[PDB]
This record gives sequence, C-alpha cells and structure tokens, in this order.
Amino acid sequence: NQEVIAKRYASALFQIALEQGQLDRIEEDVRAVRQALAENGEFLSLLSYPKLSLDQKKALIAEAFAGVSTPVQNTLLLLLERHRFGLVPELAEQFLALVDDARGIAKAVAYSARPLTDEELRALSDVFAQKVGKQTLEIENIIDPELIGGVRLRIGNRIYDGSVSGQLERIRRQL
Amino acid sequence: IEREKEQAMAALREQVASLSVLIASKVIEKELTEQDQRKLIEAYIKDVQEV
Amino acid sequence: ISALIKQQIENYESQIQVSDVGTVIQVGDGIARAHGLDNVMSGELVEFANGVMGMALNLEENNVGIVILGPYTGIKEGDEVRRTGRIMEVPVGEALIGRVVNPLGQPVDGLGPVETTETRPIESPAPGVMDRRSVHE
Amino acid sequence: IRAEEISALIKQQIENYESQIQVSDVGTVIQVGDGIARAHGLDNVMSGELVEFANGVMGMALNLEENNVG
Repeated sequence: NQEVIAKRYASALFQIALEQGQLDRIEEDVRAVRQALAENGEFLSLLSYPKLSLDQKKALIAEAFAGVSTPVQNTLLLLLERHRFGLVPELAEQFLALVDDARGIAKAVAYSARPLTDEELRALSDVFAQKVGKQTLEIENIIDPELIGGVRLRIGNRIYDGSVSGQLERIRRQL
Repeated sequence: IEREKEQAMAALREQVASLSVLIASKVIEKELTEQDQRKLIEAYIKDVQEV
Repeated sequence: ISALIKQQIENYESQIQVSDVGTVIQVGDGIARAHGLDNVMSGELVEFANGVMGMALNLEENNVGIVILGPYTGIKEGDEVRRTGRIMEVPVGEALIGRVVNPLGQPVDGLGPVETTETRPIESPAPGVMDRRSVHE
Repeated sequence: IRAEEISALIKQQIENYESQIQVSDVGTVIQVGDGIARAHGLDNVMSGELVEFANGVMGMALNLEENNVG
C-alpha cells in the first residue's frame, strides 16, 4: 500500500515541477535529498520522536534542508505534518522514476561477463532506444562473470537474455 | 514392463543428458574469451538488430 | 539415442528471447504478489523461476496476485516471474482418452507424455440460447 | 555536491539531539484509553513484561509491535 501513496506524492511534485518550469532544480535536489536520506537512517527515528513538538520538527527540517528548492521544501513540510516522513525515500525514488519518462530516458542494466567498450554500449543504447521509443538510453554495466561469453540486457521489466540461454534452451529442447 | 522399459530408456537418456550439459559448459568455459568475446558482442548487437 | 540427439542438436538454432519478467514481493501459503509484469493478462499462465506455474487472478495497481499452481516452498521474495503470454488452457485431443491427467493437462499416471496437437482454453463461453436443442435422447 | 553538505547538516542535527534519544529503556505514551496504552519507545522490553507508568500504576506489555508497544 506504501508505493501507491508514494506515487501520489511523486505525481503531485511532478505536476508542480512541470508547471513551474524549474524541472532540473527540482530533480537534482530531490536526487540529493534521496542520497542524503539513504546515507543516514537515524534521521527518521529523530523525526518520529514524540516529545519534540511539531514546530521543532518543522524548524529542524527548515534548518537541515535550508538549501533545497521551495516546492520540494513545501512538499516535505506537508509530509511531516501528515506523519508521512517514513514514506519519503520511496516517493523520491518514484519521483526520479517518473521524471525520466518526461525526459524520455530509460535506465537499463546489462549483465556482461566482460566489460564492454563504450562504442558497443552506445550502439546498443541507440538501437534499443529506437526500438523502445526513447530519445536516448542509459546503460549500466555489471562485472558479473556468470554469463557464458555474452551480455544480457534488461529494459525495465523485459529482458534480453542471450548468454547461457542458448545452452539452456538446447538442453531443454533435447529432453 | 514394456511401458516401464520405454521409461527406463527415457530416464537413462535424461541422466546422461544431465551429465552432458555440465561438461559442454565446462569445455565452453575453457574456450578463448579474447577474440570470441569481441565476436559475441558484435554478433549480439547484430542479432538484436535482426530481432 | 545418440543419432536423434545429434539430429536435434543440428536442427535447433540458438536465438535470444524476451521474458516480460516481474519480481515477487510476498510469498504466502499458495499465493504470491509481484511487481513488474506490466502487460500481464487476467487469468494466464505465469511462470516462476524454478519451473512452477501460476495463474494471475488479481491485477492490481502495483502488484499482481499470482496464485501458485504447485509446490510454493521453493519460491522466495525476489524471485523472477516470467510471462508466458497465454490464457489458461489444457492440452485437449484424442490422446487423453484412457489416461489420468492433472488439471494443468500433464499425465500423472506415469505412462509417458500426452501427444495432443491443439489446445483449448479452460474458461470459454457457453453455447448460446439459439445453439441449444431440447433434450430428447 | 550539495548532498554531502545536507548529509553533514542532518548528521549534526542528529548529534545535537543525541541526549533526548534515551528511548532505549523508557517510553512515552501515544494512545490512552479503555485500559490500553500504546507507547512509543521501549526498545528493550520483553514480551509479557511488567511495566510501571509515571503514576506507579503497573502495566503489562503484550504486543511488541514495530514502532510502538501495546
């Protein structure tokens, strides 16, 4: 139930970021806030503590997040007043997921046994960006050597496995 | 016994198939990765383009 | 058996394939929820990682209620659930006659495979009102 | 970038209020009613534990939920 409530907040912040026309200053700041809240987990236990009054928690956010953008600060101060500060990293991650649909960029993860050169990465990125419909495509490589001399590509929830799947389909079709 | 016999034969192909796949992978693994990895990427990219 | 295996190895051609995968989040007493699977249909065979099948009944806003069609004790949180792409169907033909079969269409008496050519979906519409005839024989 | 500065600010904010995180042995009540209390705090309670309030009225901790103690 938590992810759809994060999605509501992220879609509201996405609509106000698309309406205000300050999209990059919102996006990089929410990325920095998500990194800072993934760095330390004791800040949620600090803001869940009952003897601190709501004005002290609001001043604590306004002091600790003094450099953030104004719609992001208003969003987090609404999240504090709703007892929803335990829901902020998921909505930050879903906000960065939804802003890349506006940019058109998709994030792909490629499991390769050998580290691939950048020219083939750019070629497959342009090819599957023309296939999937993206303007450009971001490729994240891994150094897992379990693949049999190949690369398997993950485009969201639809994967392109061609490394050990040949031998797997061979021993499946043999029996 | 006749049915069973067909099953014993099938089971037998299968036990052996199982061993065969594990070695085929080990021989495959043993083969080069320099030039062959360059081919596989090139080929992978070509393949995706056909698909 | 070696000649048929060599003919199958010479006939088969290697290729890449899609899966339309999703990851499990809850596994409990015969039923799994899962993220992903964004183009899954209501009521289809959805295949887990260890080969156990499962039917997708509840499609919800961010998860799929997959009902596990086998032993679920090998299924954990984080397993990959790939999409087959076909509504629930049983292999139906003349070869089923005289033979004991589980509701997924697989032979359970242990006499070999069931050799049927064409399949039929399990939930198909009934014969209509004008298609009937009064019962007389 | 700015994320390291924000992390340093929130770490200094945690370290400033570190004396009020005495939470590990005491608790503050959230809900009071009908012979039931929910207390935020009390990290080291046992289940079924005898628990005294500020009045000296005794209480028993039955449900040890994730963020409160019933």
